[PDB]
Parts: sequence; C-alpha cells; structure tokens
Amino acid sequence: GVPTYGAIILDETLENVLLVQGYLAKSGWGFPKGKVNKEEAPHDCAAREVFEETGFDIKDYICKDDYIELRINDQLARLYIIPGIPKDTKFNPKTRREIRNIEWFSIEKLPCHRNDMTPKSKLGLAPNKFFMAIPFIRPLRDWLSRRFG
Ligand SMILES: c1cnc(NC2CCCCCC2)nc1
Repeated sequence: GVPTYGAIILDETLENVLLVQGYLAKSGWGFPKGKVNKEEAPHDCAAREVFEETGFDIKDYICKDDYIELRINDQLARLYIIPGIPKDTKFNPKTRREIRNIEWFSIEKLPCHRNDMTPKSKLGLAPNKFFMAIPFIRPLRDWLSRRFG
C-alpha cells in the first residue's frame, strides 16, 4: 500500500475534532488524509490532502514529532496533530465531487470501537458511520492525556 498522510485538527478547548464525510466507499466520517505522490515529503502530502478536503492550510502549524501513526491491513496512515484552530474557521473543500460535508464532533462522544451483535447471537460488527475514524480515537485520547493532562 502507498502510505497516507493527513491531520487531526482540534479546536481551542481541545474537546472537538474536525471530520470530513466522503461518498460511496468513503460514505462515512473520517480524518482528512490521502495517498502520498512519488518523491513527496510526508509533511507536504499532509498539507496538500488537508487543503484539498477542507480548504484550510496547516503548513505553518505542523509539528514534526506530533502525530499518530497506525498500520491498517498493511497500509500506513500518519495524522499530524494540529490543536487550537478556532471553531468559527470557514472550511470549504476544493473537491466537492469527493467531500459531502465537514463538521466538528465532540471527542468524548465519538466511539472508540464498534458494537458487536451478541444480542442477536450473530458474529461481526454493527454498521457505524464513524468506522474510518474509530481506530485513531483511543490513541488520540491517550496522546492528549500525556501532552496536556
Ligand atoms: C480513515 C479512512 N479514511 C479517511 N478519510 C477518507 C478520505 C476522504 C475524506 C472523507 C472520508 C474518507 N479517514 C480515516
């Protein structure tokens, strides 16, 4: 898999995160991110994908050591952590063939796992519109605890 890069954008209170909603296969809510081009540095891909999907330029705010990285089915995803962006910021995708909506969500209300179906004696997981964000939620809460208490 080609690595992906993007951002976890938080507001000034540290309560809220910015998610984006795609279409079709990407029809739920997730962090803004995308696949690296040939020769492109990680920090540059993260600002490019985030600017295409949100209209906000993170390049002046990226810190090189502040990120959460996960490997999911043998594809690496790294999201740079960007705190203190005001909730009244105007966000506007470039690409509205790709992005349906852009919204702030309360971190403490987001799920950090999907629910099973053990009430129906059935295997697997119930559908959840946050499926693409979910793997990052617990590592983000632990990172914010360590760095801010
Ligand atoms: C995990 C997987 N995917 C995504 N975002 C994708 C990229 C386009 C933006 C709409 C959401 C879909 N985030 C985290």
